[PDB]
Amino acid sequence: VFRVAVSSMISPLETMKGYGPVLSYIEQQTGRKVELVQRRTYREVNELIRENKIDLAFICTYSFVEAELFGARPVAVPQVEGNPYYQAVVITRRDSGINSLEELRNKRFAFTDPMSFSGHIALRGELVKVDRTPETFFASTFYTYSHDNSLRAVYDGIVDGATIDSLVFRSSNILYPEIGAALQVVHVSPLVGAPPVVVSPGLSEEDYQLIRRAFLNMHNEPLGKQALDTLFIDRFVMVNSGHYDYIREIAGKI
Repeated sequence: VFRVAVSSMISPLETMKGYGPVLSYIEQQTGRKVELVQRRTYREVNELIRENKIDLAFICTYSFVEAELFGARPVAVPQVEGNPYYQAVVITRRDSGINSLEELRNKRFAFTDPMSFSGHIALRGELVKVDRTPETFFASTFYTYSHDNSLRAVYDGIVDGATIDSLVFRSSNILYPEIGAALQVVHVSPLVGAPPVVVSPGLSEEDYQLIRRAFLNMHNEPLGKQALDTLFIDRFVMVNSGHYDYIREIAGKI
């Protein structure tokens, strides 16, 4: 059995963003039955990696900075439009009159996960530049544990702004154009490496190279092309650990 972790509340069987085809692709290329190990939080997935209780994990860029240090091996990173990188985007409603990050002072704000770069840490980094924290900058904050629920909260006026994954913003705009069309990007983070795929510290060199071959060749296999459509990405390319140095920089400055 091949244990694959995700930090996501999206079902693999979801009509719109169901990533079941990714699991089917891994089954075909490994010859192993895939077991999905789904958790709400990044912390839970990183603990499973630390304790060598899974084989393969889809983790966030901040999670990767920690996971690298307890021996998680990088497999691949998604590429969209030639770019294996992404950024945090700060989103408001176009009709809000809130047109910049400064205009979100004393407003209600949404984060995703305490360990999310694009959903939390990137914005903590922007506020260091004006010598503030979220707690002293915004009227209130909240963790949604969902980029899509953060988007829906901005759309509904529940919060005035949210920080989300540039790639989820892109995929949301394709699937749910009604949410996006009402929304504007008022601020963006610096560029960082895209969320990487890793294998556990314990997986064999044989199995690693097999999984690395499978991800880097996914765009060449018909079932792989189907899996890339469910993930809204062009292909997987090799990880460059240097592409997460901005996150290591912010981390050092809490």
